[PDB]
Amino acid sequence: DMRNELEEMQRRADQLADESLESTRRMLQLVEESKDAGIRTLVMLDEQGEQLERIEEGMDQINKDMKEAEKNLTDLGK
Amino acid sequence: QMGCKHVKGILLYGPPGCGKTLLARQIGKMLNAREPKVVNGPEILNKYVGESEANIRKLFADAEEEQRRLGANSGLHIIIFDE
Ligand SMILES: Nc1ncnc2c1ncn2[C@@H]1O[C@H](COP(=O)(O)OP(=O)(O)O)[C@@H](O)[C@H]1O
Repeated sequence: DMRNELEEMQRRADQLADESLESTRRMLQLVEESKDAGIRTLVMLDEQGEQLERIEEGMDQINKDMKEAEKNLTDLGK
Repeated sequence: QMGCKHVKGILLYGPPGCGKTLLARQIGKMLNAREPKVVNGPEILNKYVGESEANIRKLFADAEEEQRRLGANSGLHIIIFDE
């Protein structure tokens, strides 16, 4: 009558982490810095676009003025 | 053509130390069989339910699988029981 039976106990392997808290924090800090740099680039790019738009009008005005002056001088000369 | 099956086992008896395992191994090696499985009777017993039967059952798995795969063109497997 040496017929034995058993029961079982369970253990849980550690969840997936303990490497997600050293590279993670550095990743977040770098992401924040990149976000700030992107915001600054946004602002600078908008300012540059405004300045180019401003330049356009003066360019067109000088072109028109020179063309009209040349035509007038030619007309009077002949 | 005759339709005759092969003998399935033999028994060897005599005084100890007279060369029975030698003869068994030589018979196995001569027929181009695979490496034999040598077992000892007293070492199979266990004190849990369903453990000795598992040990007895585990020796035929390779032959079963090989026959299920290759059908009638399989090799020859040998099992040796001591004591
Ligand atoms: N007929 C024999 N010729 C040569 N050596 C033998 C012979 N019988 C036994 N021996 C020697 O005895 C050893 C042990 O024999 P063994 O095979 O253990 O016998 P048994 O199975 O009867 O216990 C062998 O390895 C071998 O060295």
